[PDB]
Amino acid sequence: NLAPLPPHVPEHLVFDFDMYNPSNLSAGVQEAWAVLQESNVPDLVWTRCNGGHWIATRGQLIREAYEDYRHFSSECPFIPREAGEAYDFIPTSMDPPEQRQFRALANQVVGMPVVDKLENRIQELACSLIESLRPQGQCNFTEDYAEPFPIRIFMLLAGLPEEDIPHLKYLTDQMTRPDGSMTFAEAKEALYDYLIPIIEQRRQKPGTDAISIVANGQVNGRPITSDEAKRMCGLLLVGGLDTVVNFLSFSMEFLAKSPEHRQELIERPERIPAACEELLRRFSLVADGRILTSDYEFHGVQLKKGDQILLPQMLSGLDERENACPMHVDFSRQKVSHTTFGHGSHLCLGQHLARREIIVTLKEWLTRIPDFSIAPGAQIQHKSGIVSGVQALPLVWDPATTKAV
Ligand code: HEM
Ligand SMILES: CC1(C)[C@@H]2CC[C@@]1(C)C(=O)C2
Ligand SMILES: [K+]
Repeated sequence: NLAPLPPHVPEHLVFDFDMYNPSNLSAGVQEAWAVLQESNVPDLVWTRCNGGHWIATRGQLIREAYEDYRHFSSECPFIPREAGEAYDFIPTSMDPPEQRQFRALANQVVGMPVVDKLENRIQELACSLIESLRPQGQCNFTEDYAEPFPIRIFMLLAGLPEEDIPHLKYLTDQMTRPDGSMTFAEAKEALYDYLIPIIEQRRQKPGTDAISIVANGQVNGRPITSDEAKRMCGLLLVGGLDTVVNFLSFSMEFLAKSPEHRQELIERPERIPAACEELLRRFSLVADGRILTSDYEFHGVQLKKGDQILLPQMLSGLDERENACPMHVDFSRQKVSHTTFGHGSHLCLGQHLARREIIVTLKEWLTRIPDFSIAPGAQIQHKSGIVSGVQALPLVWDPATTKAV
C-alpha cells in the first residue's frame, strides 16, 4: 500500500518503487532497480511505498548526498522509518565527528592487517569446500558455498561457534530482507540478547577474537562501554553474515551463464582482481540511506527535515552517466566507477576482507571447476532489500572436466 503523498512532495516526482519487492524483480534485481534510470525518470523521485521516502537515482546525487553528512544524517539510515529509528549499530548510526573514533576501533578487527592474518585459513576453507563439491557434479551454491565460506570465516574471526549460524543468519536476514515474522527492532533485540552475555564474558576474560578486541577497546583513548561494544559487534555480525554471502551468488550465477567470461579468467588468471571489481560494479547489491537534518533544497527539490532518502549504493555503478553500457560485464573496462562499498565517511570497513574472499573464490573455483552451468530448468529468483540476494543457485557440471589440485 501507498502512504498518502505529503503536501511538500510534488506529484510529478512520484514513482512508487518498492525496494523490498520491485516490480521488475523477475528480470534480475539490478535490472529491477535500474528501471529508476529509464528515460523520463528524474534524478530524485518520491515513492509512496514503505511509508514514503525519496530515492536518488543517479550516481552524481548519490555521491553528493553521501559526502554531505550535515544535511543527510546516518542517524536513521534504513527504510522503513521504524527500522531506521531502531537502527543503532556503531559506527553506521553516527555522523562525524563522533563516528570516527569508533571506525578506528572497528578497523582493528576487520582491517587489512587482520585480513592478511586470515589469508591462509581463507584459502584452506575455500579449497576444502570446493574439493568436497568437485566429484559430486552439482551443488546448491547458496547453501553449499556462498553461505558457509564467508560465514565460517567471520565466526572464526569473532570466536563464535558455527552451530550458532542458523539462528544468527535468520536474525540478520530479518534486518535486511524481512520475511515479516520479525520487525527490525525485534531482530535487533534478539541479536543483542545473543551478544550481551558473550560481551560481558570477554570483558572479564579477554581473548584475541574480534568481540574481545572490540569489547576491551579504547576509543580516542577512553574505554568503550558495554553498550557501545554491543552496538559495534552487532554490526560486524550483520556485515559478516549478509554481504559477501549474497554477492558470491550473483557473481557465480553470472559465471555459470557466461562461458566466455569464465574462459577469459581461465586463460588469463592475472585478470581476476580486475574481474572482481567489474563484478562488484555490475552486481552491486546494497541500498541504504540517510535522514534530512533540516529543510534543504537539493537539485531543485525541496526536502523537509525528517524526510528519509534512499541513496542506493547499487545504482551509482549502473548509471550510464558513470559507465557506458553499464549492464555489460567487461573485465577490461578502463575506469570502473562504482559506490558498491559506499561513499564518504562510512566507506565499508570490511572491503579488504570482502575482496579477498571474492578473489580467493574466483581463483580456487575456476581452477578446480572451470566448466559449470545452471541446473537445467532452474528459474533463478532474486530477492530485494537493504542487501539484495539470490534465493537459490543450483549448479551442475561433469566431474570428468574438473581438476584436483
Ligand atoms: C560485498 C561485500 C560488502 C559490501 C557490498 C558492503 C557494503 C557496505 C556499504 C555500502 C557500507 C556503507 C553503508 C552506509 O554508508 O550506510 C558499508 C559499511 C560497513 N561495512 Fe561493509 N560491505 C561488504 C562487506 C563487509 C564485511 C565482510 C564486513 C565485516 C564483517 C563489513 C563491515 C562494514 C562495517 C563495520 C561498516 C560501517 C562503517 C561505518 O559506518 O563507518 N562489510 N559496507
Ligand atoms: C548497509 C550494510 C551493508 C552496512 C554493513 C552491513 C549493512 C546491512 C549495514 O547496516 C551497514
Ligand atoms: K536510529
